Amino acid sequence: MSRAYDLVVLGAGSGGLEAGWNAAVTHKKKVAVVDVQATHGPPLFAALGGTCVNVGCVPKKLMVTGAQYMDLIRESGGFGWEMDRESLCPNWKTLIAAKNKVVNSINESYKSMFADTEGLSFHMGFGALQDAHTVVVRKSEDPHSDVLETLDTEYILIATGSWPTRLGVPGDEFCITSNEAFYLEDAPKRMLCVGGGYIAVEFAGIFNGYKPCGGYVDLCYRGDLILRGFDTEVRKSLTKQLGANGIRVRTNLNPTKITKNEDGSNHVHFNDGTEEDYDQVMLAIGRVPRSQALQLDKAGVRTGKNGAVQVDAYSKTSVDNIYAIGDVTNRVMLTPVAINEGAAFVETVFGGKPRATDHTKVACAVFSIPPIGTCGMTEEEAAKNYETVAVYASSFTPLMHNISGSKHKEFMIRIITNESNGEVLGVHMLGDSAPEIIQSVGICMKMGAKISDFHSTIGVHPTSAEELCSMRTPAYFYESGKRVEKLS
Amino acid sequence: MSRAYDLVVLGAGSGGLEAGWNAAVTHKKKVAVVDVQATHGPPLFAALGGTCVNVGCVPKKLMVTGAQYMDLIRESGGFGWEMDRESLCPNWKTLIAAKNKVVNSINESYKSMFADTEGLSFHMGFGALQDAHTVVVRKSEDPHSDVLETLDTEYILIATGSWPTRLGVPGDEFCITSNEAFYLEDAPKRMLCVGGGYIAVEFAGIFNGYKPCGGYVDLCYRGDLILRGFDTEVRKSLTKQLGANGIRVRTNLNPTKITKNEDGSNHVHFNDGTEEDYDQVMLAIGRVPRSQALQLDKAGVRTGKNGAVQVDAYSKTSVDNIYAIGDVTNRVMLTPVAINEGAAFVETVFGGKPRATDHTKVACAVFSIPPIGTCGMTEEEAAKNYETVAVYASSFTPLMHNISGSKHKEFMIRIITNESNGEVLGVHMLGDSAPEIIQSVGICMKMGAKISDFHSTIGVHPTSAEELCSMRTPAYFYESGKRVEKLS
Ligand SMILES: Cc1cc2nc3c(=O)[nH]c(=O)nc-3n(C[C@H](O)[C@H](O)[C@H](O)COP(=O)(O)OP(=O)(O)OC[C@H]3O[C@@H](n4cnc5c(N)ncnc54)[C@H](O)[C@@H]3O)c2cc1C
Ligand SMILES: Cc1cc2nc3c(=O)[nH]c(=O)nc-3n(C[C@H](O)[C@H](O)[C@H](O)COP(=O)(O)OP(=O)(O)OC[C@H]3O[C@@H](n4cnc5c(N)ncnc54)[C@H](O)[C@@H]3O)c2cc1C
Ligand SMILES: NC(=O)C1=CN([C@@H]2O[C@H](COP(=O)(O)OP(=O)(O)OC[C@H]3O[C@@H](n4cnc5c(N)ncnc54)[C@H](OP(=O)(O)O)[C@@H]3O)[C@@H](O)[C@H]2O)C=CC1
Ligand SMILES: NC(=O)C1=CN([C@@H]2O[C@H](COP(=O)(O)OP(=O)(O)OC[C@H]3O[C@@H](n4cnc5c(N)ncnc54)[C@H](OP(=O)(O)O)[C@@H]3O)[C@@H](O)[C@H]2O)C=CC1
Ligand SMILES: CC(=O)OC[C@H]1O[C@@H](S)[C@H](OC(C)=O)[C@@H](OC(C)=O)[C@@H]1OC(C)=O
Ligand SMILES: CC(=O)OC[C@H]1O[C@@H](S)[C@H](OC(C)=O)[C@@H](OC(C)=O)[C@@H]1OC(C)=O
Ligand SMILES: [Au+]
Ligand SMILES: [Au+]
Ligand SMILES: [Cl-]
Ligand SMILES: [Cl-]
Repeated sequence: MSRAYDLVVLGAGSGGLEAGWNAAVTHKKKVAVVDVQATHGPPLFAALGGTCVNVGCVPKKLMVTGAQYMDLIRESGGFGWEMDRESLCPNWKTLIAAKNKVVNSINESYKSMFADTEGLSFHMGFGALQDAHTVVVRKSEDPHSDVLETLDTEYILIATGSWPTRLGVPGDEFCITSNEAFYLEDAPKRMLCVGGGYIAVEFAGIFNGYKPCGGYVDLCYRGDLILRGFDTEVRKSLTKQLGANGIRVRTNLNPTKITKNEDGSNHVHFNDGTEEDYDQVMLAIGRVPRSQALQLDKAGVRTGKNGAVQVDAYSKTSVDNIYAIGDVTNRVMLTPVAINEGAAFVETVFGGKPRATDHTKVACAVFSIPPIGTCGMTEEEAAKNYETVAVYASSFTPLMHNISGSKHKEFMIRIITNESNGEVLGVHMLGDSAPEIIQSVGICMKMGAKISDFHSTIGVHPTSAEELCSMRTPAYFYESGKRVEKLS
Repeated sequence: MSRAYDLVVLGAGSGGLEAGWNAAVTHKKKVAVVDVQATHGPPLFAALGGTCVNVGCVPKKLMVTGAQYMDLIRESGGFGWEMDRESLCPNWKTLIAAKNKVVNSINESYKSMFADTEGLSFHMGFGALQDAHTVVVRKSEDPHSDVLETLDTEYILIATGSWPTRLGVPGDEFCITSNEAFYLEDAPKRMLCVGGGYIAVEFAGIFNGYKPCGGYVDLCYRGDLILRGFDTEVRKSLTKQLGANGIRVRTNLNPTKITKNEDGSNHVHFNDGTEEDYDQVMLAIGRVPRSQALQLDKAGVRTGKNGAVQVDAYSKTSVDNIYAIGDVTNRVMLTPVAINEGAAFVETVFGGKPRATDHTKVACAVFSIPPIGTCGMTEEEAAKNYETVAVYASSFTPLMHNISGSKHKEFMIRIITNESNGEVLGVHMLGDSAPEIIQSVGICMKMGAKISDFHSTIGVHPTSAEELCSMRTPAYFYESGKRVEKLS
């Protein structure tokens, strides 16, 4: 035994890298980190850093911040900020230009992390399994390419994450995804986002901000309400608010056929049976784990829900030394989760003392033109398996939007409790500054929190978050199944 | 006894009104709410609403929001928002114009409250005490003027709040205050705010945003560091950042003589001995309780430190039926505190079950050009009477300012724990979205929270608040009163 490296991690993921680093620094165990490429890039999108660092949270938040200005610039007019708002649109190129330079820069600190750190080592290629202790490195995903390295390790961590799901439709390959969206030469005039998940709604916002003068953004979705799995009142108020911001939402609609045109712009055949014309078309269908190529089969690693890696709560797979974290497992697909998954794994096997990642009560956010922030349970799901549930609601129009002209920017809070307990089971927020608020909310919730905590804390009185403490009288109840304002 | 009015409240304060409204609605007791005037007013500044509804938190924040846009307009350019950069300045008039129409509107919904609510009654004039059950109403503060109404009550509540503290100096009456600041006909070019308190810093920001082209805002302060009583590191970083935003701060400097000029502009004599010219000069020296005029002497209400009303923990005074809340008591000068104070008082006497306002660990905020949010103890005060105390720090440049060209806008978090306990005793924050964050933080600290509770909560990962859960290693220790790193 006594193998070449202690850990081979497939993928320099938000969690991959977190795992690798900690093992090599806090434990000195030699780590080899495999990944596809040096810096973020259009040929093969996800690089050293993660589907989050390179083509996710970083460039996303940047672009959403850029798109936010559009509203903000119009808004300041009411604040006596007079300027020529005559048909003023943004320059897409200068944004990506300055985006690339910031991401590129991040990949530069990463390279220079490996140079500085010992135990750690970056290996560029496409990693695959040979068996229990051998990781092969090839120059193509194609398993008949050149063998580049062959790494002999104690433990294997799989953090290859997730990938855009296409839809089985003629013309599919004319559609761009979250990946390609980022590196578009030019801003789309006629824009069609396709889907109802995070990426759909968030990107809907961006292109809407960065539409060239006169452009539009339609949003289509298979079902009747966007963002399945959110406070069904938050979902509605956002769909309305996207409207008021210029994004034409479209429920119970799906394309079936796509064909390219004379000037290159894309033509679309819909469910209702219409034909429309769009420069671009993006698909936010979802994300399948990236495990097709890994040959888990040849090492006996459990592959189920379209390739999701079977793991236990300590991230251990069907073999006792190979592990997987983040999107490839397909439980909770977020950056700070895989980060936690990676640190848990580090402490579990190298840290001596085990620890399991707590998936219950994780606060997350949606970065749409008005941002959403939830933590915990929906009404639907709390009344599902809880006996008596109270629902508190409160929706107010921030004092600044009377002047700004955006009287449609209703900020919204929803709290879901256990009537038997007082226990806060879910909190849902829509409006500006929500993703910040919710983060501390989830500190209270994973701590175990009761509404009799929430309201009995003195406020910070010119803010939005202070309205959490103003909720005593419930809006209505859910009695073992059905809404009611019950008695006896 | 069967006295006419159950409760007379002197002053429709944020707390006064709250207490008034509560008694009348939840307990149906007849309440009469005396106050000076109808809507927010440039002759007698406060009104039906409170010193923060009328000449505080509302008009303040609107203006701060307005001033904020200056940065945001410059910043957007780096996001491809090309415009007429050409030294365009704000229009002060259209701001106050929209400000009044928004405040003025709030008082219109207040008059309509009184018309609609039963037991409640607004009485206009300057209130005073005759004895323990008799409130007199005069048309002037002058106790020699006309007797307007004489009100017979079971209970009296003093909620007259606070007033600008002037400085005993020649030229004093040439200065404007927080009150007069709001109604200035025109935007000041040559601006001097005086002092280093909440008001000073926040208003420094506003005029700095709302300076005409070429204008400058100087800040002077008696001592050597602004904002006595905040995390001594936060204070520094803010004093720096104000510099970067264009406000020339000045320490150990104090005016001595002010004289009015030929063109109207005001001339100033300083401590260092210089002479400088300013269009305006604001004094943020503080706020003494407004109890001089009340005639407590007659009714036997205890009057001590600058007239502040002596009260017990249940807000009760020297007499068994006269109460005082808010800024007049001088315990904790905030809107949501007096609200809580009033709310508790209502329960204390009319609500049957007494209850005391919890002054320990109240989160508050400062609405400066970068906003501050703190809750709990300073660095110095924990090491004062706590055995062994840890300090965690973290200062990061939010990912967006790499593009916005505001590389000076450092976000800051400081957590202060009880090393023995692990208990979070104080959290301090500087940066955009701070005040929103801090609010829920304070829900954690009246709940009792540990740094273990903090970091072990999963994050919301593109945000600023999530860096609360990124703090495991202390920066340095305070062992029984000294900056230290270990025990031996
Ligand atoms: C557009 C977008 C925006 C997002 N925004 C947010 C957000 O704001 N907040 C948030 O919390 N989450 C966000 N996420 C989710 C987040 O990106 C993921 O949940 C998280 O990054 C998963 O990380 P991971 O540890 O599984 O590995 P990943 O971060 O997904 O990285 C996987 C790595 O493995 C590499 N790899 C793939 N195949 C191989 C192989 N053949 N051999 C070697 N290496 C390989 C890839 O190149 C990549 O570098 C976003 C996702 C997307 C797509
Ligand atoms: C510029 C400024 C900005 C502020 N911003 C904030 C903020 O952002 N957030 C925050 O939490 N706090 C803020 N405050 C503090 C806040 O104003 C107070 O803490 C709070 O409003 C005090 O309320 P109160 O209950 O004591 O009564 P007040 O709100 O002070 O109301 C007192 C009322 O009594 C009336 N009155 C006075 N004398 C008499 C008498 N002769 N007879 C009858 N009536 C009388 C007055 O007209 C007034 O309407 C700010 C204060 C100022 C000055
Ligand atoms: N925290 C953050 O800010 C972000 C996190 N992420 C993470 O990455 C993941 C990326 O997945 P994402 O692409 O956003 O989508 P999701 O996984 O959120 O869901 C897919 C959406 O598209 C709809 N859909 C699915 N299949 C089809 C189809 N064949 N035809 C039409 N519509 C279909 C689904 O409808 P239905 O309800 O019927 O299934 C659903 O509403 C997210 O789930 C999240 O975990 C991504 C972006 C931002
Ligand atoms: N929550 C919010 O957003 C706001 C809350 N408020 C509340 O209302 C109160 C208003 O008081 P504020 O005016 O802001 O200031 P403060 O009452 O907080 O303190 C006064 C400041 O001015 C300095 N000072 C005092 N006297 C003199 C003098 N004679 N000459 C020169 N300098 C002097 C003091 O220095 P030193 O430190 O040496 O004593 C101190 O820095 C605050 O205490 C706060 O509770 C006010 C505004 C906003
Ligand atoms: C009449 C009306 O619609 O309310 C508008 C605002 O009035 C002021 S008193 C407060 O402003 C702020 C920013 O705190 C807040 O009031 C409360 C309810 O405390 C309301 O805003 C908010 C946070 O709801
Ligand atoms: C070394 C550096 O300063 O930047 C690294 C950034 O990497 C990305 S992964 C994160 O971005 C964001 C905005 O969440 C955040 O990472 C962490 C530390 O969680 C850092 O951003 C920042 C400063 O917050
Ligand atoms: Au991220
Ligand atoms: Au207020
Ligand atoms: Cl990341
Ligand atoms: Cl208020």
